[PDB]
This record gives sequence, structure tokens and C-alpha cells, in this order.
Amino acid sequence: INTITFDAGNATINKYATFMESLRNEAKDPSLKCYGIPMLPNTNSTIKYLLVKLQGASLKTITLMLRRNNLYVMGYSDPYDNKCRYHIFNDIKGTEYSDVENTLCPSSNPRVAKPINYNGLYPTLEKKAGVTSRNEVQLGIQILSSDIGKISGQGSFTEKIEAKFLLVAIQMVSEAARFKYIENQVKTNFNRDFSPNDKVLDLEENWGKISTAIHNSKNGALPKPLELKNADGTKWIVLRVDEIKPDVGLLNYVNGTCQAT
Ligand SMILES: Nc1ncnc2c([C@@H]3O[C@H](COP(=O)(O)O)[C@@H](O)[C@H]3O)n[nH]c12
Ligand SMILES: *[C@@H]1O[C@H](CO)[C@@H](O)[C@H](O)[C@H]1NC(C)=O
Repeated sequence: INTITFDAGNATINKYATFMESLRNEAKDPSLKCYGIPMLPNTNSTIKYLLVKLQGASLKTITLMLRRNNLYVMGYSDPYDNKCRYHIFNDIKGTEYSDVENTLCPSSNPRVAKPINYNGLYPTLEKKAGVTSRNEVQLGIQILSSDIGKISGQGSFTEKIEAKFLLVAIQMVSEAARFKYIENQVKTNFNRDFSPNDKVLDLEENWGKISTAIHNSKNGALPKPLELKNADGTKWIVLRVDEIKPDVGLLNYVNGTCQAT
């Protein structure tokens, strides 16, 4: 469908809230839903990818390409030297690789490869970025805008700022779309840089666990206790779908029927 665009250079809470709502309605399987939370399609949807264009205050752009089944950033393009430059992780290959290369930068127009010489897993990204953990990498709307400027159209940039930009972009686009809690952490701190708290990391880490739990619930009761973390890192025991439902924007795909509402 339509490329979804977010202008980070000229943002408001309301435009970012709109962007989330957009991304969530385009990503979701139109029919699937459990306890009223929309669920992503499986890997045989009629449309398998989503493109997301971001703009900085410099007016430079970066377009991310997400796999729609699990909202995974597979790679990105920028305008470079009158060419479309595509950057793809080193583990995307064959039919996926050439749907990504050709949808970010079509055949009929000039393009040039610039590999991401690592994979898109958080550990790998933390390592290139030089941090033990991603709570050391700050997030925010100015940071996202500044980061687009540091890479878009630049002949040379380090793998450290590229991995920092991808830690920020995966969390403010993909994690924020999966979790309404992370979207509300960006709006709360809209006008500042912030470090993700311990509930933000735990939710990221447990999205699959959470999706399967809700999908598998009977009359609103979770199959077993779910132990997550509060904003201060203390333990939180979830027993019922409506204790976690305020924080979840989308569900990972889980096979089978579930209570739809
Ligand atoms: N490049 C990327 N894009 C989106 N999500 C992720 C992730 C993490 O990816 C997981 C996605 O789930 P899968 O196990 O279905 O691949 C989420 O738990 C998310 O925290 N790592 N790298 C990612
Ligand atoms: C998916 O779920 C449907 C309905 O329960 C079932 O018939 C099918 O066997 C499942 N597929 C897989 C791979 O388990």
C-alpha cells in the first residue's frame, strides 16, 4: 500500500500518535483479533511488506522496509549522489533480498548497494553501537532527526552511528507500534531525550510470550502467570488479559481461533 511517512523534523504528539495508528492499521490482518487487540497476518498475506519513510529537520529522508508478519526492519534506503542507496542486513538473502532491494530501489531507476555488514538482532546492534545494553542508547524525536542527518546522503558514516540510528528507529517505529506503552513513553517525553526504562526492554523481549498468552486465554484468564517487570525493574505478576491489554498495540501471529473480544 501507501508508504507511511513521519516527519520527525517538524513533529507533534498528535502527528506521532497518527503515525502509530496508521502503521497499526496497515500492518494488521483485517480479520484477526483476540480480546479486541489486532493481530498481524501470517507469512502468506497478499501484501508482505510495509515501507516507512522518515524525515529529519534537515529535510533528508530514510525509508525503512518492514516485513509485515512480525514488523521486522529488514533494511533501509536513502537518497545518495543521485541514486537510491539500499542497505540490507547480511542474513536477508535470495527471494527476500531481492524483494527488498527492488521495492526500496526499483530496477528502472539508478541504485547502489551499501550493505549492512551485520544482522538485525538487538545483541548484534548493541555490540556495534559500543554498549552493554540498549538502555544506554537514548531515544527521542530530536535524536531520530539528528541521526537521519548523520547517515542520509553521506558518503561515509561509521557502523557505530548506523547501529545507534537502527536502535532508535526499530524502537520508535516497530516497538512503539507493537506496544502502546512504548508509544506512550515517547509522547510523555516528547520534548526530550530519554533512556528506555526496564518495562520498555522487558516488553520488547516478551512480545511473542505475551501474544501467545493472550491468544491462549479463556474468559480473560491467562494460561499461567506471566512475570514481567515494572518501570523500576521490580517484578510484576500478570494473571488476566486486562492487566496487560493497556500496554499492547498489536499481537504477533498465533495460529488458531481465540476469543475475538
Ligand atoms: N530488526 C528488528 N526489527 C524488529 N524487531 C526486532 C527485534 C526484536 O525482535 C523480536 C521479533 O520476533 P521474532 O522472534 O518473531 O523474529 C521482538 O522481540 C523484537 O524485540 N530484534 N531485531 C529486530
Ligand atoms: C493452524 O491452525 C488450524 C486451526 O486450528 C489447524 O487446522 C492447523 O493444523 C494449524 N497449522 C499448524 C502449522 O499447526
